[PDB]
Amino acid sequence: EQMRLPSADVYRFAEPDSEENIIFEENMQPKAGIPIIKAGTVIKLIERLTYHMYADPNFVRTFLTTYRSFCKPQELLSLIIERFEIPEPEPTEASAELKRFRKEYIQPVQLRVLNVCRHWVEHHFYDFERDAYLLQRMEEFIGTVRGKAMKKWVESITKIIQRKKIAITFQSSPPTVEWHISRPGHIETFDLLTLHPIEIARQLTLLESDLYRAVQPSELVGSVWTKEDKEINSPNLLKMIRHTTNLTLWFEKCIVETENLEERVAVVSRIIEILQVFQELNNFNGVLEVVSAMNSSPVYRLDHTFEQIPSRQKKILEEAHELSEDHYKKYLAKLRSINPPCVPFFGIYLTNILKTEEGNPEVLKRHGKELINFSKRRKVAEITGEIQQYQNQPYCLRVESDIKRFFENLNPMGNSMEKEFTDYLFNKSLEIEPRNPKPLPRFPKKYSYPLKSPGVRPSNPR
Amino acid sequence: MTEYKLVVVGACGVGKSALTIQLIQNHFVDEYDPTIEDSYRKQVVIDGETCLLDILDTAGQEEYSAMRDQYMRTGEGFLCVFAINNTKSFEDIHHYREQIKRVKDSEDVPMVLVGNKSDLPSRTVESRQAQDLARSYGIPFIETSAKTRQGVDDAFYTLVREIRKHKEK
Ligand SMILES: O=C(CO)N1CCc2ccccc2C1
Repeated sequence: EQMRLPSADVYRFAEPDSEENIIFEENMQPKAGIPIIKAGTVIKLIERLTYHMYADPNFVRTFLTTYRSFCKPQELLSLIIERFEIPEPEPTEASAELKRFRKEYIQPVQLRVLNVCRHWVEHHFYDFERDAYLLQRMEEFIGTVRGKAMKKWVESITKIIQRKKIAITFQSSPPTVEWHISRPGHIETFDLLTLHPIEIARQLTLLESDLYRAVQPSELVGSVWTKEDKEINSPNLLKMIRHTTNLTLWFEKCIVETENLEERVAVVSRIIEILQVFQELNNFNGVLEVVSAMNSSPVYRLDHTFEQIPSRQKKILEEAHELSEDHYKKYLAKLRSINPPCVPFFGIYLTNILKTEEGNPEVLKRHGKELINFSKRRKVAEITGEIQQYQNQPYCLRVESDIKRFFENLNPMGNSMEKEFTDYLFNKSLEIEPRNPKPLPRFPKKYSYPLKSPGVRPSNPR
Repeated sequence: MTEYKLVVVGACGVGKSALTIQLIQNHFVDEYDPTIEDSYRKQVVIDGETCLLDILDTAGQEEYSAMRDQYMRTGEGFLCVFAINNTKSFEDIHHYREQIKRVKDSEDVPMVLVGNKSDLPSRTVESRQAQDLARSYGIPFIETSAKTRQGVDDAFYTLVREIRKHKEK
């Protein structure tokens, strides 16, 4: 026997599946045996989001992350309420069909709708923060819900809603903070060469880790960081990128403003040491901010400086540069192979989300009917999911609040605009190592402290 | 088989993506996964010479402004793309060209100007303005429509031609 739901004229989610309203990919959902939805009408997507035969957490997460391109939040809420409010089938002059229908259609579907509400309110509360009437409707819907089967879920949702309306310590000992020439508390002395290179890399890894972790899927889905409201919609991604840009520029600046050749060799050498430690910490954002600086046009051309760089550090830099080659082939493989904690380079994720959204249609047409292309969204949710997997695990390192401050308040550009500043860096590069055939000038030393590095190995045991 | 490393550059909100996506993807499939190697590599015959295009499009990474040199340094030829409905993207072209010349350390880098039409708003950059700019740089200008695929092959094949005319010299 089948089941006998009401007519589509009374309840729109009764309509049978056809090629005109829902289509599937030829393969089956990993771990779980569920079919993979390729496309469907919004009604069918909502039917399957709250399906009676089984639960589908994968579809729920993916849907709630990506739905806003095809369905407004208010529309989603209206649809899941409509889904919830299931009437009974009509004549049977009187209960064989009904007790079954209540227990195997109504009760499961209603539980699935509550589960959707719960995940929505827990993981995507921003829809509600941004539209208070959406929260009003959700609260009066949840207050409407009646059954004893439902009570425990309704209570739980109401608890999450209250928690959401409201305004680190380690596994075991982190390593000892490292000091070189600048002593603790003497922030006025802090610079590239005066701080310990290990601690530079560690404290930058902490900043960049927190920056990486604050970025939410709401800043990425719909490619919103590239649109006119990017500062409104992607503030954390933007702070993260700006920090990375700042440090690349700071490295360039430290290099080309060190006019004395010997001193400049020590500066470049020290930056490569910092790269070495980034690499040990799996801070790939850090790695790439160094590689970008070395590849910058003001730095890359300084052949007299790189000539004096010891071969060991030449090789470290080369290996790091090769991560970026061939569309990040080696970066991609290295990232896959390492274990958290890490700090990914975000730029790849950005490009892939954009291209995914741009290179696939919003809808597919079958027999003249428009179906939402869900597989497109799945692809985007895979990428946002990969980003989140590297956000869970923090670093086991002690913050030093003064060094943290110094790198947070770093401003190599000053009051200058980009063009003005990068032309200045390049003219500086030309001054300190002119083009052939012009001979190399000499320049006086600027650093009154010793240039020798303490190296990149910890000073004390455990 | 000769391989040409091409680099696409331009402002955000512009259709750079669409340009490269439309080149790579089959003429009649609207499917694209940018993670795999076939996403950005394509074999083509241009003037009866089979060759392999490797296209770098970092669309989405425009805020990483200090990485432009890194990315540009990888290329032999460049598509400098602007959108015909965004005057600012057109005005930024001179900066991109200048930065490419600086990175490649050459006054004569293989380069094409590409003006892309997608969807509304309407045109703010007449083709004549772009023909004039292209002429002042001594480079070709190609206008494309992402959605209809008009101009896409021509843009890329013209850049490859520019690279060949640069290398025979
Ligand atoms: O040796 C030199 C300059 O002659 N360099 C220039 C900077 C750079 C960037 C990436 C990889 C390697 C190198 C080494």
